[PDB]
Amino acid sequence: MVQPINLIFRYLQNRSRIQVWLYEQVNMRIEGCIIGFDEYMNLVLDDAEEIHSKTKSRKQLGRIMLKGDNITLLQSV
Amino acid sequence: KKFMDKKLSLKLNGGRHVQGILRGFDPFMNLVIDECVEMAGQQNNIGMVVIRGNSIIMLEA
Amino acid sequence: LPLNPKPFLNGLTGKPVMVKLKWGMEYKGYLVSVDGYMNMQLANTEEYIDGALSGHLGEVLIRCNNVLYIRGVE
Amino acid sequence: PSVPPRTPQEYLRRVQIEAAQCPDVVVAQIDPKQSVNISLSGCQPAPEGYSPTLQWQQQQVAQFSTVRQNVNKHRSHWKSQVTMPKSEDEEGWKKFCLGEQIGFPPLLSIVSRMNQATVTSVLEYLSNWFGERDFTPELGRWLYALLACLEKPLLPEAHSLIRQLARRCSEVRLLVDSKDDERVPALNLLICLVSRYFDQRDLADEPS
Amino acid sequence: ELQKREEEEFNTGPLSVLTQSVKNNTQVLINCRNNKKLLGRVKAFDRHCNMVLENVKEMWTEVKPVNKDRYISKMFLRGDSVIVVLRNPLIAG
Amino acid sequence: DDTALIKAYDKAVASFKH
Amino acid sequence: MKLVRFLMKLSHETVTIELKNGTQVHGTITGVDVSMNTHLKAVKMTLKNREPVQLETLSIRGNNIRYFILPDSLPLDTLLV
Repeated sequence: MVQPINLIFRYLQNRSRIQVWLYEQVNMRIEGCIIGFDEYMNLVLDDAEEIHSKTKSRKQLGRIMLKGDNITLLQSV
Repeated sequence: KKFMDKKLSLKLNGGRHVQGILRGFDPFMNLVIDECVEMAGQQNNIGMVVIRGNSIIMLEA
Repeated sequence: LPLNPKPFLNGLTGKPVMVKLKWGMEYKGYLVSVDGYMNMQLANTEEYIDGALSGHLGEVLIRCNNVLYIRGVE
Repeated sequence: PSVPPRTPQEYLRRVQIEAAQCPDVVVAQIDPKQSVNISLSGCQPAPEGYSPTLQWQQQQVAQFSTVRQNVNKHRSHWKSQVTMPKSEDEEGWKKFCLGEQIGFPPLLSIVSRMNQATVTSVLEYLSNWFGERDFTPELGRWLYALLACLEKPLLPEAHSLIRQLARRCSEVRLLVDSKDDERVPALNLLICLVSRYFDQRDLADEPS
Repeated sequence: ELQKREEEEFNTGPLSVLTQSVKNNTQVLINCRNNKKLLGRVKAFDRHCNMVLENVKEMWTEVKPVNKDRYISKMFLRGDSVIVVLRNPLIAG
Repeated sequence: DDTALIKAYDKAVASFKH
Repeated sequence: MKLVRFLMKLSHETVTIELKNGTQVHGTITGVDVSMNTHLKAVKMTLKNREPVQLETLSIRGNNIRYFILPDSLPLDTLLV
């Protein structure tokens, strides 16, 4: 068993590209490479993209900070 | 909390559910899922992913 | 070379930023100030609902828990 | 120290130190036009000498409440004792309460049959009529009546509705030139219940 | 005594916006999650933006869309319900 | 008193003296 | 944690509460807890498309509240201490 933080940490070491499932919002996901975070799970996120649903469209954000409260789910890409 | 490496199906808020096998869990009740797939509409896989304690209305096997 | 959220956040102050809320409205303005909990204060604030400029609000305070993400702009 | 960290705890702990290393709150001084939010009007102050005394206004409220205390006490009996238009038939209602036949006063045997949504609906209709016609005693009675039948706590929309009504009353008050004008007593009264009784004290006539 | 810092943090930093209203008896405009707007004076507040307000106008439009409002003498607003807060809003009849 | 409202009203309107 | 200290002083005050669903709830406070959960008695609930509801009592979650409408007579400056 690997407590998730290890998995988040891993994503930071590899500097993996990830997708985030937003709590309040189902029509949209965020995608970016993770370059920092903290105990609230706030994420600094590089080269980031809003992916919208149905519409198959991707909006360039650049470097953003994502709040931790918004996160339902994290995957890799 | 005895469920481990036993396949699970999950319902997250906003009406979305997913199925995968538990590989881990944290005190915060946020847990790691493997070989998961998101079941729309046919579904598809997301490999290993993390999930918040909240956002998980129900969880069944 | 890891950039972490507070330092990054303090980094944005005094510059144009675009802030997006967990409800889909978003605000563009100058990040006048910020604090421990990451509430934020914006000046010369703009309104863009569903991508449409909706209003000019001048100086505005944003409760943190509302924020989805914040990003820099030029 | 200078070696990357290997476990999150270390990373989380390493970050925290960094955080303290950061000023908690910052304030960027900057160097140098906004939309307007339209807000509905207050009430129109009464022409001098027409504003009612508080004691009157207080006495009326206290009285009004009793009336609602009884109307509610005997709703069921009256409920079962003149085809009452559909809820959404504005015109039909308008004709009904007011007439061009002549109108159907607001008896306890008719109002009591009236459900909340409808009461609200009718006021509207009556208000709309009001804006576009002269206030008549028949109006007053109906408006007063329905107000009698409104049950707190009021929905926000209801609140707005009665407010617009008050604002119109005040507006019509301006046209008047003698205290002997019939409208005045009624208009003041209406702007008293909705101002005092229904808690919209921003609309009230605090005299002098 | 350390708590003292809290108030210095309120005099500047983004909560200043509210402490303005409390200090000067100014009105603010709050966008609310009811999808309505509240225009009032702040009597008190905490770090969550829970608030005590005075003389509040609840404003909204509805429908083509008409403006509606309603008045509220005294109010306890949960911070949760708050989205943004305008300092020195601009309002007009 | 199936018209105790109509009455109450009149009573109020007439209760105005100034 | 000091605005919520104020709510708790409001027993026996009757108020109206907007719920998040928009329901207006009028009643008398029996007690408020430290997470804003409110127990009322003598309750009247106003619903969008449904007549009202009387209830002897009702208790409400702090996180279902939009705000409290307080009695106008309420003396604030006193209670803010």
